[PDB]
Amino acid sequence: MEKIFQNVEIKPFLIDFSNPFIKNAAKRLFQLEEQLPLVPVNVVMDFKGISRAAVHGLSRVLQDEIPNYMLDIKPGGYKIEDSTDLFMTEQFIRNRINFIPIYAKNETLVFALRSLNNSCEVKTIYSRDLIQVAGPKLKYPIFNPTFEIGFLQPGKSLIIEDIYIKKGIGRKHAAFNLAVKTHFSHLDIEQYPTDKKEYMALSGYKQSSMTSDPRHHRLGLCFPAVPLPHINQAVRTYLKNACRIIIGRIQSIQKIYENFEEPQPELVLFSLDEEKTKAIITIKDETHTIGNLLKTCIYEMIPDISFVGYQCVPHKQEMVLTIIHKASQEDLITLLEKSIQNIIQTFQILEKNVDELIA
Amino acid sequence: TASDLNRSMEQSIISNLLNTISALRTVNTHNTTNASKQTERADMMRRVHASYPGYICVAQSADTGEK
Amino acid sequence: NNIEKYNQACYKAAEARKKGDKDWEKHKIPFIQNTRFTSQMAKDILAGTLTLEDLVAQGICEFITPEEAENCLVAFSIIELRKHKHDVTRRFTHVDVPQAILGLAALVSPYANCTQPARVTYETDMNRFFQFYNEMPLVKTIAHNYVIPNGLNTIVAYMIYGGYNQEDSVIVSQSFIDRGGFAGTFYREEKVEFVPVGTVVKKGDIIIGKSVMYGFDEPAVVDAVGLMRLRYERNLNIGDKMSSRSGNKGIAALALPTSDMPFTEDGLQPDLIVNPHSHPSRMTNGQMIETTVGLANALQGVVTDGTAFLPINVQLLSERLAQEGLRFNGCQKMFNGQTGEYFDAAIFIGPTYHQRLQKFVLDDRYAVASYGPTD
Amino acid sequence: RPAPSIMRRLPRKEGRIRKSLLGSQVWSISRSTICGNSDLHLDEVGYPISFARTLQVAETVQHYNINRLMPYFLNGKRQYPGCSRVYKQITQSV
Amino acid sequence: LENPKISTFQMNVSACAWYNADFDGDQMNLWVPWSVMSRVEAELLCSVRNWFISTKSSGPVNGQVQDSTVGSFLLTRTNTPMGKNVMNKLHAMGLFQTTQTDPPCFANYSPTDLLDGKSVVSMLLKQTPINYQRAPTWYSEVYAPYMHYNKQDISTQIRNGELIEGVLDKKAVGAGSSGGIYHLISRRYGPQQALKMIFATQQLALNYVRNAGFTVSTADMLLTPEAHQEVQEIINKLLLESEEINNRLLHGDIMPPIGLTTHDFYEKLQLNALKFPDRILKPIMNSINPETNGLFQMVATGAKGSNPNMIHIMAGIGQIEINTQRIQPQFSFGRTLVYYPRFALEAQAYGFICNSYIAGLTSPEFIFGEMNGRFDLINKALSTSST
Amino acid sequence: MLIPVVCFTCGFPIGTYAAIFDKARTEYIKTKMDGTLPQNIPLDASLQIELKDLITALGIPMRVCCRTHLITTLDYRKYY
Amino acid sequence: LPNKARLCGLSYSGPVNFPIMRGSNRCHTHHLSKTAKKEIGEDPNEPGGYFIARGGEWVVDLLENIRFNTLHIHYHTMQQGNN
Ligand SMILES: [Mg+2]
Ligand SMILES: [Zn+2]
Repeated sequence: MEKIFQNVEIKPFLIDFSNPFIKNAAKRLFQLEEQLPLVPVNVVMDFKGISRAAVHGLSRVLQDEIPNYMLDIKPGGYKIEDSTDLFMTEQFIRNRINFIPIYAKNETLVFALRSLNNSCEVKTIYSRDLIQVAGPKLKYPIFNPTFEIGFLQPGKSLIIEDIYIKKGIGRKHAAFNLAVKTHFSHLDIEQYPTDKKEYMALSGYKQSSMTSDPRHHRLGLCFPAVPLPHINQAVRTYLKNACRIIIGRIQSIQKIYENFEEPQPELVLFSLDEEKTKAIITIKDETHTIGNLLKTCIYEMIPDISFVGYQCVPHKQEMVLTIIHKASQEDLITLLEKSIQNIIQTFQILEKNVDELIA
Repeated sequence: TASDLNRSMEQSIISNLLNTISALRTVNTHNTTNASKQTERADMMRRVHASYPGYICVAQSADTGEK
Repeated sequence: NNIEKYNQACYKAAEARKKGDKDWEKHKIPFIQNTRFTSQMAKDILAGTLTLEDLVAQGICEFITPEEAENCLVAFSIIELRKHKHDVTRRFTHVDVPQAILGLAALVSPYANCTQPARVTYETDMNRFFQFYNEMPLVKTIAHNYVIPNGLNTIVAYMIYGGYNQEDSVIVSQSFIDRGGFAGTFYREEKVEFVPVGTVVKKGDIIIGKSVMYGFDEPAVVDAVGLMRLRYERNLNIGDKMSSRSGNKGIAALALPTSDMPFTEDGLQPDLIVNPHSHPSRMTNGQMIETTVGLANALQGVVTDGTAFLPINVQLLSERLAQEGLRFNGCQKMFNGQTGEYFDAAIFIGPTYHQRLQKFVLDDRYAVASYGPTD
Repeated sequence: RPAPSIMRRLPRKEGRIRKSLLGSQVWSISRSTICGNSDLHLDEVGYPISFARTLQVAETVQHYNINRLMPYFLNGKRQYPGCSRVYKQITQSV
Repeated sequence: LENPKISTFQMNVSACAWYNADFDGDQMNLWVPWSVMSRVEAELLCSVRNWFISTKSSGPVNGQVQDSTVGSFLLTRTNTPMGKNVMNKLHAMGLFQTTQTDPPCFANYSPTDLLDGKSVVSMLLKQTPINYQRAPTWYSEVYAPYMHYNKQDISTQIRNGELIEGVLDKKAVGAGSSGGIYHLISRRYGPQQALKMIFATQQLALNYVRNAGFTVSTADMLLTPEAHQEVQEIINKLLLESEEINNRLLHGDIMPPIGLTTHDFYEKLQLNALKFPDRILKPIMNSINPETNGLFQMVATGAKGSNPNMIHIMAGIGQIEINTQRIQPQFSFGRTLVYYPRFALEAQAYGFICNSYIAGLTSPEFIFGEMNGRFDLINKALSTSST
Repeated sequence: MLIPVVCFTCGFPIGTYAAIFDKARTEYIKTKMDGTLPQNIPLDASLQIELKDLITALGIPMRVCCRTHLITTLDYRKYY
Repeated sequence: LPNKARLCGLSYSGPVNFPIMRGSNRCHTHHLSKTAKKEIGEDPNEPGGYFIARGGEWVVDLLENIRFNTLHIHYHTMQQGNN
């Protein structure tokens, strides 16, 4: 009833083989006459009755801050030999291999790249040249075989022996980025025609950003690699996982909140003015996703709040959330605990809505 | 054949592609700097002269070379 | 020109004036000055059939030294020569291509005549940087037919974003740096005066060369053993200096994750965020024109020519943008990547060639602590 | 050119008086490029961690100091904030 | 800065005034006092708070610059293109969330209440009540004929710390603005409070611009075809006046006054003839929209640029003057450049540029402009060396 | 030295289609310039051929940055 | 070969019956081709024109000088004394 996530649309990016030149090149370079094993997927999703903060936080999580997988060379994997090519330095190849999008289920996979050039011409080594030395045999490819790893000058070679699957979040390193933004708009707000030249220098929305409170949004994200046979299932997992990440972070903040009345390094709440009660929460390594989301819920739960705000200073690598309200310390925590529960219910509702639509 | 000359000659010598081209196409007026007299109105010559157009590039160096 | 014919007919017309012909004007003929350069010959030069030596071989061209220049009256461009085609008051000895008054270093900058380098004020493999990725500018000049371009077309947004780009600073995106933007290897070998090749050469270590001490403070790696080559994996670092082709040197002052960068309603986000306050005084209008042209070029998938002194009409370029599907002024609707709110104003964002200057922050930083060598 | 003189050392910008007595090379000093930071107050400067580790501040241990200085001593050179040297009062050695 | 990647000293932009610095590769020296006496001396005597008021001039040294000035104007602006300059409670609170100050109380405002920028600026300024009244840099008699000025913006009045009306501008928050709000704050509460207020106001301005985005486009320097026609007409009128003087010289009707030779009198007369009529601003202002033109707002707020800059960008460069004189013939006996006859009467031959930077100069115009620039650079270098 | 594996600006995997795109672009330019068909057509003329539809056929969306990096990037194999 | 001189730190000076500028007709690289220059160890795109000595590359810049056989009538006097 009243699904927050109302409409979805999955549209993979496909190669149009009707074009003669693309078809001729693909059939010649890679003997390819059909869609690749993995394809980008553009998912356009419409949300209703949810704050902009929550939708944008989900978008941020999907872009990065969601655990993802990448191919990395273990130290000493790059074998320096006499025949090793000078141009194909370890840094260059490491970057190329790192930023190959992969869709791996098992982390215990190791690949190796043993390429030797004996022809007089320059040989190009493609991602198909990667072979699975260790780990369970792959029933389906985890990356497309068309990437250009590099090229070897005649008589040279390149050997890499330990290419394992690393895990991380895109925020710390770009190689772990998961989603590419493609669209974001508020269907709630009307728009001027921006071709008129009287509104050409404006955003196009008829409401100022400083007063508008959109509640109906359309969000579009593109996922680099997804198995073609199972596009729908992959989108379910990605969308579901982000909700889990947000819920976990909010629940950690909730743990800190409930643990008040006991010394907590993060929570620092002290009564000022004998009626107001400040409450400063410092979380290391937290981002705008939770700070912005936490500010919105409290504001919605406490319309008459004296003040609420946050500051994720880039050079402090921490998130500080400040709350001031006219109430006792105990009453303030209960309101904040209730506000946190509202997000968790919202995202729990959001998670189930995914199973209803994407199927 | 005398080899002692090479030392003095290389001492005298010591005395991306845009950089390489600019360095070689550069025309250093070192004799004039020696006559600058501790930069006593020496800059007056860095000005663009009416004879330059077509022969000496009229656009400023833009710190690409010496200060 | 045909002045000898012009003069001869001039005498005949005057004589008819003394006579009773009254048709003296019929004898007068219009003056004509025109170069022998032909559109066909221009095509041949690009095809390579016709060379300058052949041009000089015929009476089309000749070399003029600064001495002989004093005997020459030159039309600054073919436009001027045509404008005064029939004018006998001003007879030209030669006509020149206006691009000839610039060198390659200056010709690199596109739409240079639309900027004044005057306000651009600048007065007062060892150590060589190899950059992996280089791309041709979207708006290329003639200079790029003789030099390999260095730098990258970086989507740059001209906006105020948190105040970290003030005073010629720049806000780079951390993801752009990670992906390999402006990334390369810095090479430095001991040369005259071992250790295994590929060994981490930490500060205060012993590297026997044919020079054991190593105090650069930045970890290195033994590239080779003219020997003992050290290589540094140098990325783009906060404090590194980038500059557009039209001067505009700037220092990378902040790096942000892809989630914090601003994005357009179409998902486009910038690599660099240049402060709009750099333009007004410095007047690098060529940078703006390059951005405007590059938007359309990228959308159409073409690379156009922006050589200086070529005819330019900014109105027509903006109309081209409007035709392509964007706004007439080239601005888009942008959202704050941190809060997800849209800016009340459209933001001018588009590609703009950038390169990194070879002055690295890690090279000139230094700190010492209360002890060391003394005189 | 080969004229080493006692009196030639005094004059000129590179002479004794102008280079050594008036002006001096000093220890415990750092140099680096500057950048903007909107989150720093007017009277604050952002200092890199490595430089904060290279440069030191000398504190004399005392009864009021000991508790605050103990964490620095324990951290040593392993974790910031830490320390680099200690000067014993009894032994007159660092 | 505990992030291992950062390897540069970082300071607030407003601090660059003390050191005369710019983030263009400039380096600076830093040393930490390690002796108790030196630390006490540094903290009590050499704190930058003391250098807020210049010893040389006794006026302020620090203030808002560039984005901070523009953002102050935008925040205090009475009307925006969307409508009245108002914000809801959420965004009013969000303005103060990085000022590093005790946030003001919003308990009396409903989520639907609308607050104007003057209101939030006043909320911030109640910490240091000052009285201030002055006309902003926004209001200029140069622009009044060709644009509409809101009554609430033409006059700035801060009464007991409350911004009653007007727009904060370079005249009020700019660096080195004698009698500015920071000057009075320092004079009444101390230099330390002035720096804190500068930081807080800068944060307010930047936070506002965070939503009311600001940009400069190429289309901001484009003249309407009618304005282009007006500019061409003005240039043609100037050229006609120059040609009339040229005819006077041809007939010998030039009679120099006592003390000036015919050549000097002719040069002065031509120089006076070739000057923009000050009506050249009309076509520029007609084409641009003051409310949404980034370049014009930057120039008018005093954040960066000047009126001659806009005139050169849009209308035309005009006459090049070196040492208050035209391009003296130096290529040859009578010539000024290889592109002109020996004794040329046209103004184009002596350093008159009829084009505009946006329109694109021709080769000789470009050469003259570079002559002027090299002259300026040479003068600066020689001045410093002599000083 | 090669078209980047992913767009520097988005991270979109333009490197999947880089080799196919290069071959197809070479063939497309050759087909258009067959009117003359020398060994090497002038670069200035060659780069004026529109590649919007060719890129669209591959699947890359209409993203300014992705197409910019796809068409502009220099290939170290050609220059050598 | 020029790279051997660079790589080994040896001067490229020629026998004196004198450093040889690379790309000169006196150097071995004269009339060489891009494929060969790569094989020898040189960058094919380098135009030469610089001396190899002391292990580091050195390039001599063009120097301008007053014209010869020309009477340069300098009106400049002597600042020390108006003699
Ligand atoms: Mg500077
Ligand atoms: Zn992209």
